[PDB]
Amino acid sequence: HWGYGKHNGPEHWHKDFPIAKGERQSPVDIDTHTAKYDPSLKPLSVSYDQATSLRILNNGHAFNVEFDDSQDKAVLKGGPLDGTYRLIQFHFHWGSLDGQGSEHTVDKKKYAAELHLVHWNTKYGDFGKAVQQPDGLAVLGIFLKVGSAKPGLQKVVDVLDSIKTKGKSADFTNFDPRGLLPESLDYWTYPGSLTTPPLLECVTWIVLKEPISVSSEQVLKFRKLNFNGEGEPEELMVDNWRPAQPLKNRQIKASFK
Ligand SMILES: [Zn+2]
Repeated sequence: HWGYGKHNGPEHWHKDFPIAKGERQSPVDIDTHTAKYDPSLKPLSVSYDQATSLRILNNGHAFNVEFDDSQDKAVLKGGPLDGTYRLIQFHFHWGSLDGQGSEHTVDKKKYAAELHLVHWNTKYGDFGKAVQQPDGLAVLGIFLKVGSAKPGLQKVVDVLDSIKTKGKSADFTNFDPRGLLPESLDYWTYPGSLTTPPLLECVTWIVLKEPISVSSEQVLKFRKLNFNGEGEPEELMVDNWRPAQPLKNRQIKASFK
């Protein structure tokens, strides 16, 4: 029964998931004045030309857009990674107000929201096996600021009314995640964790430096979702972000000078 409230939010998660106080927790603050440029880092390869979305789902904590990951179709490679990671889903974290919502922060700056594109290492065969490995997942994180609309987001925005409450899902085919990417693939990278329970330390994080812009109208539609199920007291799905966790014995490495 974890969530984002007073009584079940991030500060409580350690009770059911003790790794919440582990050595490689996410998100973190990205200090741009101490992250070092790493010339050994490679350009990120994002190959989403054959990505096939299936469906969108409200899970009571965010919504997930899902992909058919049965074929080698939508993959992330290069960057800091060895081998090939397959896209399984994306989701967002966002705020009640534009001044908060991101999980990672940049010199303590909070963005209005953050997109996570989740990929599993094909060497482990499926997602469930991958999350048991320190190099099992690669998550591409992209900041959202409020300004111009993102045309490529509008298809997601316009299905949310059909998945208002926890447990509702809808068919969601042919969505192109390339429409959610900024121009630059410059990134920061570090080893960390899932940012929701079970908080497993299985993620190579790749956080893009350039945010995308979405409109106030687009974010407002996110904020009309509900954490609760149909026929339960209404609690708006807002502030579904975990705050920055201690960096501990990690370095954040920059792909760019
Ligand atoms: Zn996430």
